[PDB]
Amino acid sequence: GCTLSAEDKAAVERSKMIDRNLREDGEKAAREVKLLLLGAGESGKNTIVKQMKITGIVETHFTFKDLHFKMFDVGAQRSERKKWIHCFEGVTAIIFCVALSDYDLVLAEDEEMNRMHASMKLFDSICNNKWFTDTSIILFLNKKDLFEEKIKKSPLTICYPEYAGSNTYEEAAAYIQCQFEDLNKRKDTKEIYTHFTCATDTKNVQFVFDAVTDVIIKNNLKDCGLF
Amino acid sequence: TASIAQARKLVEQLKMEANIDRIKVSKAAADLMAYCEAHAKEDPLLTPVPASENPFREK
Amino acid sequence: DLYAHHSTARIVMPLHYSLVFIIGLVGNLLALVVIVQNRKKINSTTLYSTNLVISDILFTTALPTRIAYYAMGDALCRITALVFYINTYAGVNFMTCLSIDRFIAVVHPLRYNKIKRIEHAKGVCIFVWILVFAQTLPLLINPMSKITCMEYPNFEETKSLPWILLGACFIGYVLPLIIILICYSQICCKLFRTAKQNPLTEKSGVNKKALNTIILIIVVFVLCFTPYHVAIIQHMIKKLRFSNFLECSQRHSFQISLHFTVCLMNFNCCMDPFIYFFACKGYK
Amino acid sequence: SELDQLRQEAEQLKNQIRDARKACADATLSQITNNIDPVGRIQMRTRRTLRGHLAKIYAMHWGTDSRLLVSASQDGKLIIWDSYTTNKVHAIPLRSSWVMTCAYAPSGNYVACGGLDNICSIYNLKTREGNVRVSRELAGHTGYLSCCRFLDDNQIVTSSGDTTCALWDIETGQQTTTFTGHTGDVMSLSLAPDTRLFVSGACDASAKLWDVREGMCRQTFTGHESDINAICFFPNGNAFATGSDDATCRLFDLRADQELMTYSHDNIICGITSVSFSKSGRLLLAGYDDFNCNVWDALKADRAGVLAGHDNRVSCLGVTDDGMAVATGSWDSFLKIWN
Amino acid sequence: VQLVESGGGLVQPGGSRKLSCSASGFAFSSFGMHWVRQAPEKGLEWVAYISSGSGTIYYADTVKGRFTISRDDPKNTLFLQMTSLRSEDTAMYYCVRSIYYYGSSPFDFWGQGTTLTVSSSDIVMTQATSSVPVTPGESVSISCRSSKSLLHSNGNTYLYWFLQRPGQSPQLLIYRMSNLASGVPDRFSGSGSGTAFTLTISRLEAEDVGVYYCMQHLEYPLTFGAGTKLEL
Ligand SMILES: C[C@H](CCCC(C)(C)O)[C@H]1CC[C@H]2[C@@H]3[C@H](O)C=C4C[C@@H](O)CC[C@]4(C)[C@H]3CC[C@]12C
Repeated sequence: GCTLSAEDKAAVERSKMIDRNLREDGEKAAREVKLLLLGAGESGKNTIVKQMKITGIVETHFTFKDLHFKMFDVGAQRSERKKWIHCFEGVTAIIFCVALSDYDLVLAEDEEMNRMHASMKLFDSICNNKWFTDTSIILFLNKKDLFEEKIKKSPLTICYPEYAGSNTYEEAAAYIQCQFEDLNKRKDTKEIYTHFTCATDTKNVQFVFDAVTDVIIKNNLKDCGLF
Repeated sequence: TASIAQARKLVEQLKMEANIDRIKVSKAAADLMAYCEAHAKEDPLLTPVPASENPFREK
Repeated sequence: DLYAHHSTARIVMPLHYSLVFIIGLVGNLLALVVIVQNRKKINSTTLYSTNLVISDILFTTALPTRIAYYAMGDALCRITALVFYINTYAGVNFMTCLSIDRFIAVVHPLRYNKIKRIEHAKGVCIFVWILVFAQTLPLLINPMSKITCMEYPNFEETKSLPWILLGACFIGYVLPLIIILICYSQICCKLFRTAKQNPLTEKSGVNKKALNTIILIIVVFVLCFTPYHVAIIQHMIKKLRFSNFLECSQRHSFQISLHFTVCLMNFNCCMDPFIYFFACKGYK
Repeated sequence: SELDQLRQEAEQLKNQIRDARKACADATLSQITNNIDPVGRIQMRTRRTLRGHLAKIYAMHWGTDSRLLVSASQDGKLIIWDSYTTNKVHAIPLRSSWVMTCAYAPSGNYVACGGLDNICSIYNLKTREGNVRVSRELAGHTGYLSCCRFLDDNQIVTSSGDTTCALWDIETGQQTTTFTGHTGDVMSLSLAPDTRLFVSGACDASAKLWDVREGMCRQTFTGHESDINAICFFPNGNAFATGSDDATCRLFDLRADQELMTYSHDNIICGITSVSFSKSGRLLLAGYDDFNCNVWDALKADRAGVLAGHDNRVSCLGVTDDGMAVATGSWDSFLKIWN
Repeated sequence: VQLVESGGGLVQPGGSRKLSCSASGFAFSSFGMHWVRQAPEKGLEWVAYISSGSGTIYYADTVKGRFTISRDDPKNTLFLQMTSLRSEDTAMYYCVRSIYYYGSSPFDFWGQGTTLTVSSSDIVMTQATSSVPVTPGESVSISCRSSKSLLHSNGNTYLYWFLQRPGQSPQLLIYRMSNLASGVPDRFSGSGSGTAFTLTISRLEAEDVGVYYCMQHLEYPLTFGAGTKLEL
């Protein structure tokens, strides 16, 4: 009838069972959230991982409100970024940790460059990347508690010589957030959520959950065609 | 210091790479062309085989 | 004289129907090419949208033969009566099942990714196609003899129509209407619930566009399909309460009403690609 | 100073090497292959389409029997196919879904993989339990492991993104030789047919011919203008073609020590991801970023054909040891076997 | 790898029983399993088959309707439930592991078998002789003739050579007429074509004495042979 021998039919049975297992595993994987965790060196990524109840890629799993998140920290991967970022093309969100006080600090051997300029250079390189044309970004301006002391001591004229505001935390934070979000060149295809954190801020996971729920519903409305 | 050893390694590597007997491009190209010619009869992608010998067309 | 208004009809009807045909052609071939060019989208909603635009394209090809009897002639009419009357209703079920898809994609997305695959989508497409096939088949095996080819009075006889046309209108319009309203009401309710819950959804306002598009689809479907079917059901219930018949004024006004509302029931095909272009954001 | 002295010595040596290379180019390959008849047109049709992956397929490798395939995808899955009947013989779940390479052993017993975790996993296929266990996990690289090739059932040659390649003994798990000398990220390997030499191309516009026995960089070839993403040896082991990120393949020669041929087309500006010769070496198949694979007449630099059946960027290619078929993996989660 | 059967003993004719094959030491959920019985003297006869999951279930026509196979994957257990036994079912029953893919080695492991005593078209395969005398050190040749051409169209011939040592379960020796099984010394070789097959053994040992069976895997029911015996 089908000209297949007995072993051929049994091999096709094995193939179909493998297909079933692949489909079930893919369905299990598609219901998880994948967050790529980026940022400059010593921006407070490890602080964020400690806050959220948790060599090569450091992959951290955690559940919250019946939603499983997998956070991929790639700061340990010291190679050409443009050679492996394209494998993170299908993540749902890019968490981006930026230190706030770091506007008045320099890390690397290059002592002339203020490291906030390097941080927002990295932000501009990631946000406007051709692989992340529609992958939403979740900013995390860390250590806002230590930012106030540096505001009292040293204004934004060091990092931003074009500073117009006063030496108050609210105006400075708003200006920094505006400067960051204006680096987006894809404002229609991609949203940028911003949140000010600290060491004791336990509302971080709540903000991540809200932003991820927004991105998932927007993706579903895009697949429906409604959006 | 540190860079002196790296420069020494690079110079020794280039010393090892400078002393190689290179044949003319004529002879190497002729060998490549002769290999491509002598095995043309045994290339299924180059010379298409009948559908009876193709194990992918038997359905 | 049930065709006394042939003086004004030969003015209004052909210009309008030709406008319908040209707008449908230009807005549907463009939609088809921007769908097949975007070959990355291979989900079930893509399949239903393709089936819908193919059905409406076939209707636009079906229109220039039916436009013949609008000015003052073989049995070919009957065959045309097939390719006309399937396509619009071939639209309807699609406009239903697609909506179901959208509902099951937004509220219960896990079951959407589980059971609502490409395989089940193709299966239910073939199911819908054969379901409309079997229902429109008896129209092919009926002659439409004379002076006017597509004459519903020559078609109609009180033997079996008054109870099969009500059921046909029911299964064609009333159940799809209820399904569309249920699905889109659930979608809107879930979007409102999310807007109440998440602050970032209320801030960014991603759901307002979806709300506008949903209310637009609902109002265009209702305004397009309601008058024809409510005229049919109203005439059936009037036949019930008025058992006899007068072809001077009552049936004449019924003919004018039906010939009027079929304009909108086919005009749906003009607004449908505009719905597709308004719904999707970046392809317009 | 001593630093400037050594640098001037190195520059004099580079000038001597360039002068010796120019002293051998008495003719060009396009001048010797002028009277040979052209290949003609090559229309190859998709014979098989292997579905089952749910994400980008990043690498593949034919078995030595020209029938079985291994294909690794960032679904997290390494599937072993029977290419004659499209049956999935095996499906192996990886511990880290960020795989970028795979290799099928030349005996058929083992299968390697690795990726953005700096660890090469050796899976055993033929066990008494019918299962597929992790026979070994070779660790020691400090960058992403870009390519991987079985030298034998006991020795393997890896190349990672920390500017180095290594030769592992699988039975113990230690680097018996570390090939260093590159300055950019190493992206591809290609063992010689006589399995005593191998070439590696970096993100430095440089390929290097290493001797696998001693561990010394025998020769260094430059000429590209961007990163090198794929290398394959010519079937006799005396030439190799490198595909680069500047939309250019280049055929280099080992004995002549020079670049022989440049395969480029003005309508092509997309980077190359995969290179593989045919069985006779007359065809050079190159997978591009513009969603198709071009088939070049390797002796005339003409473009003999196009394979344009994919929807996304074309990842690793493969030509069977029989030369019967050409398998093409891509980012749209489908393999396509052409003939 | 271990398969242990249990549930034998003495049964009255017309009764019922349930044989249980407990598996230990392999991925039981992925192996097709067979029940193969052997009469007190008559040689092996295939009984029943259960697939990798719980797919196709085949039965020998002589036991269709009376027997049924259950399979518990989470407990690694096979079940042959027998109803209305006859005096033809008194036999030793072997649980047989077999996995099917490209290049696989089916029928490779046989359980120890349990004894069930009961109180009081088809590819027939013929082995030429019932017994041939041997001396340790000389090459021998065993023949097996099929009734139908075992050479399938896809290139494979589907004949299997098994050896049963005295008082043990028969192990696999050759699968698909050429391929040795893993763990078999390279003294045995298989050859032949169509409906004529030969197993040629090199220098014999005291462990090569036994009974050699041939089987065909084209279509169910899988029909064993008579069983050529060797004597020292
Ligand atoms: C052709 C006639 C008279 C109309 C005369 C004019 C000139 C207006 O066309 C119209 C009148 C009512 C129509 C049906 C009605 O819509 C219910 C559906 C169910 C659906 O599944 C399949 C199509 C079907 C049966 C319609 C077929 C055709 C019908 C009979």
